[PDB]
Amino acid sequence: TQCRLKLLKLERIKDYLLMEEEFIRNQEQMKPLEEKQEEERSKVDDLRGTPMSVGTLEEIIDDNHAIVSTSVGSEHYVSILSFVDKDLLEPGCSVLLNHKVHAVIGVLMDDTDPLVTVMKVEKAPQETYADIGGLDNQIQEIKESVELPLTHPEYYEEMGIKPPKGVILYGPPGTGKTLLAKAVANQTSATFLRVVGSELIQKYLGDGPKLVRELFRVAEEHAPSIVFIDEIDAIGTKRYDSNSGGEREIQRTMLELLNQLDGFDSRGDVKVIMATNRIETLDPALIRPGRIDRKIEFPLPDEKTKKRIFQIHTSRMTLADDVTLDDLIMAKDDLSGADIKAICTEAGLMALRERRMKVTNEDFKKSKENVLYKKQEGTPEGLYL
Amino acid sequence: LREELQLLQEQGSYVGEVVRAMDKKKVLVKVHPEGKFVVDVDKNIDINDVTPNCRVALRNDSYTLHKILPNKVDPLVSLMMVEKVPDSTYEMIGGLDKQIKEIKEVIELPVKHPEL
Amino acid sequence: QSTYSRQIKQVEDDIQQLLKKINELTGIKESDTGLAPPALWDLAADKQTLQSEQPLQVARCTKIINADSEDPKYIINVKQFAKFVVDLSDQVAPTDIEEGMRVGVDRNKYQIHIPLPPKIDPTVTMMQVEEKPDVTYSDVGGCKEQIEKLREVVETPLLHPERFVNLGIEPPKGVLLFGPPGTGKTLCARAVANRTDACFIPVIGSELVQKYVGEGARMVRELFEMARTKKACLIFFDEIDAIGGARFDDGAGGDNEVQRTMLELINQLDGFDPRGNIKVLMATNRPDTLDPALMRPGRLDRKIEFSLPDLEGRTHIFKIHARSMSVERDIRFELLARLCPNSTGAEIRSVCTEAGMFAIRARRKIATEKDFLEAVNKVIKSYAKFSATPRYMTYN
Repeated sequence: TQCRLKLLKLERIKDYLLMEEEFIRNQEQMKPLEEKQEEERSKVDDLRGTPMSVGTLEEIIDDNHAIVSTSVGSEHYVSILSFVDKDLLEPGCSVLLNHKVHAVIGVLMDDTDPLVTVMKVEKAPQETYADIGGLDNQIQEIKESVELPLTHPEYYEEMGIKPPKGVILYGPPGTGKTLLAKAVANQTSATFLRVVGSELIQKYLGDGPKLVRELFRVAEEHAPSIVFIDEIDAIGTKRYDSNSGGEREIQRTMLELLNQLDGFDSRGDVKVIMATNRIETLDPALIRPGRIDRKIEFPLPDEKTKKRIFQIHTSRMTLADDVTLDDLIMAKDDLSGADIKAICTEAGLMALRERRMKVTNEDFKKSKENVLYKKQEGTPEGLYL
Repeated sequence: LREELQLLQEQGSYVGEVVRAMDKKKVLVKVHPEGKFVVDVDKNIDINDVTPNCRVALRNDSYTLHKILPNKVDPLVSLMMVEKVPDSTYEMIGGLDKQIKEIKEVIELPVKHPEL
Repeated sequence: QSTYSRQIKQVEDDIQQLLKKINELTGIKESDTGLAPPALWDLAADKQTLQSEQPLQVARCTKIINADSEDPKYIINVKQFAKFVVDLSDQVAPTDIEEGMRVGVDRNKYQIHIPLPPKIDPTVTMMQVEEKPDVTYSDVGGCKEQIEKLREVVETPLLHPERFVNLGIEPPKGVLLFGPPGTGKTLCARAVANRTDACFIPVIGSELVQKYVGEGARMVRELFEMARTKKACLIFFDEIDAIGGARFDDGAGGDNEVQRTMLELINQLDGFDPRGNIKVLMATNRPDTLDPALMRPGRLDRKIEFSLPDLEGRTHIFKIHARSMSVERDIRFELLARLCPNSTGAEIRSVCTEAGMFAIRARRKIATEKDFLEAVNKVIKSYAKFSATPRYMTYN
C-alpha cells in the first residue's frame, strides 16, 4: 500500500527534473538539442506572429495534412509546418492557425462554447442528505443500483453482467423525487449534470441529436457521473407542433439517447436517474428493461413520514411555539412530500403581505388551503371514499 | 498638419471586442463582421489593464491594440434596447389597483431583496 | 521514505513552474512540437512551407477544362460553394486531378499541389463509430437459433466469395432486422461482425441527418460508396427511424428531410448495378414505416424478425448469461426465464442483472435462492407491463 506510493512517485520525480535538466544543459554542451531546439521555438513563434486565425480541427489525415475549418469563412486542407506535430491536435480541441498562410502553428486554445455550459450544472442544495425523513427504503434501492458499482466497478463488470445502471423514479409526483437525486449525488460524490428532456427538441434542425451526444460525452469525461434527467416525460407526452424541426426532430432525438446510453457504444460509469411523472405516460421506445435494472414505485406518503420532514423545515424556519406542525399534517390526507415544502415556502411569503417578518400559526392555516387545492384537493375525494 | 497625413494614411483599422484575455500574453478578440483571432498584446493595452467584453480598437494587418473604448458590449445590452421597456406607470393602468398588489409580492419582492 | 513523501506534494508545483520549458520541448500550450514525429518529418516538411502548398483550401473539382494564358487549369467549386479557375503547381501531372474528384487549391495562389482524398466529408457519422464492439458474448445467449440464421446470409460471402461463384449462387444482399426496442437487433449484428472478422462500421442515421435538407443526403451517398469500394465490408445501420421513417406530407408539416435521406440509402444498397458482395444490414424500429423499394429481394432477400426472442431463446439467454456469472446452480435458470412474460431479450437479461446485483451486494462467490426470487417476482409484475413491447407490438 505505502510501498506503492513510492513507485508512482518514482516516475514523476524523473519527469520534472529531466525536462528541466535537458533543456538548459543540452543547448550548452556539444550539438544534441542545440540548434534544432532553438529552431522549433523560433520558427513557430515567428510564423504565428500577429494575427492568428482560430480554426477547429475537424479531422486529421495520414499524409502530414489535416482538414481544419477556419473561422474566416474558408476551410483548409493545411500542410504541416516544420516542427509541429499532427498527432497532438485532439478532435475535442480547436487548433490555432497562422492566418497569412494556413498551416497549424499550434494549440494555445482549446476554445469553449455555450453548448458545454448546458450539460455542466453545479449543485450546492439547501436540502440535501438527512433533510429528508421517512420513505427510508426508497433511498436504499437507489444506492444499490447507482452508488455501489460506480464506486467499485471492479466486481460488477468482472462477474459477467454489464453494471446495473440507474433507477426510474415514478409514482405519485411530489414525493421528493428531485431532492433524492441531488442528495444521493453528494454522498457518492458524482459529478451532477442536469438537463431537461424538453430542451433537447428545439427550433434548430439537426442540432437535436448532436446535443444528446454531447450530454453523454461530457458525462463520461467527468468520470464518476450521474446524469439526472429532469422531466424526460415531456418528449413523449407532447408532439409540440411549434418546432420547425417537426415530428422528424422528435424521432431522431429519441433514438440518439438510446445509442449514447449503451447501444453499440456501451459507455460505462454513466448512470441515468430518470425523473418522470409516471412511466405509463412515458414513450415506449425509451422505456424498456435491461438499460435500467431497477424501477422504484413510491407509495402515497403517510402521516407518519410527513412528521420527520417537517421537523427539518421547522429547524430551517423562524423558531416559535406558534409553529404548529401536527395540526397541518393531520388534516391533510395520504399525499406527497412536496406539500410539506409548499406549506413552509408559502407561509414566509404570506408574512410579507402583512408587513411582518414573523411566520406564525395564522400564515400556516391560510397556506394549508391553497396547497391542498392546488395539489390534488380532498373535497372531490371524500364522496368516492 | 504635415505629420497628420502620415498618421492618417494607414493600412486601415478594425473594431473587435475581447472575448477572453489569456495568461499567455495573447488576447482573444472577435472582430465584428469576420471570425475570431488570437493576437499578441500591444504596449498600450494588455491583459492586466483589460477586462473581457470591453470593446477594443485594432490597427489593421497586425491587429495590435490602440485605445480601449470605455463602453462594454454584450448581445444582451442591445436586446434590452430593441424590445423596449414600456412607459406606462401602474397609475395609468389603474383600476387594476387590486392586481398591482397581487403581482408585486411574487415577482418584485424576491428580486429586490432575496435576503429577507 | 519521509523524503520521498515530500516529493509527492512538490511535483505538482514543480511541473507548473517548469511549464513554459515543458511546452516547447514535449508539446501542447506555447510552441507545440512533439519532438518525436515532426522532427523526423522535418526534411520533407520544408518543401511544403517554401511553396504556396499552405494554404491548400478545401475543394472538389467540377470539371478539368484546360485553357490558355496559364495552360494547366481546372474548374473547381469549393465546399463553401463558389468556383475559382486555378492552376497546376508542378508536382503532379494533369492526370492526377480528375473530374468529380476531391482536390486541394491554394487561397493565396490558387493551384494544385496534391489532390485531396475523395469522399470523407462526414466527420459527424465517424463520431459514433467504434469498430468491432460487443458487451461480451455470454449476454447474447451464445448460439441461439436467431444467431445461426443471421450467419448464413451475413458471414459467409465476406469470408469466402469463392464458395459462392463455385456453386453458382447469386450472392445475397439485405437482411432487415426488426422488433421493438430491446430485442437485440444490434447485439446479434455485433456478434456476427466479430466472427466474420470483416471491417465493421456501425453508424446511427441520426448524425447522417444534419443541418438542412440535402446535406445529410450527401453524407449517406458518400459513405455508402466508400464502403462498397472497400472489399469485405460489413455495415450495420443502427436504429433507423431517423433515415427510415414514413413517406408522406400533408402540407402542414412534412417528412421530407427524413425521406430524402431514407430514399438515398435504399437506392444505394444493390444499386442500379447488379450487386456487389459487400453486405448491408438495416435495423428498423417499426415494420410499419417501410416502403416497397426497400422490401424487394436483392435489396432484402429474406426478412428476419428478431422480435421477442423465441421459445428456445428465452432459456438460452439466461443459462449462457448465468454460466459467466457466479450464481447458485440448484435453481433452474429456465424456470426464471419461463416466468418472464412475453419476454423481450432485454427483459430476460434484466432478471440476471437484478439477481446478480443482490449476490454482489452480499459479496458471495455464488448467489442464493432469495436473490433470484425477489428479482423474478419483481420482473414479472412491473417490468413486463412497462416494456417496449405491449405498445409497439399491437401497432406493428
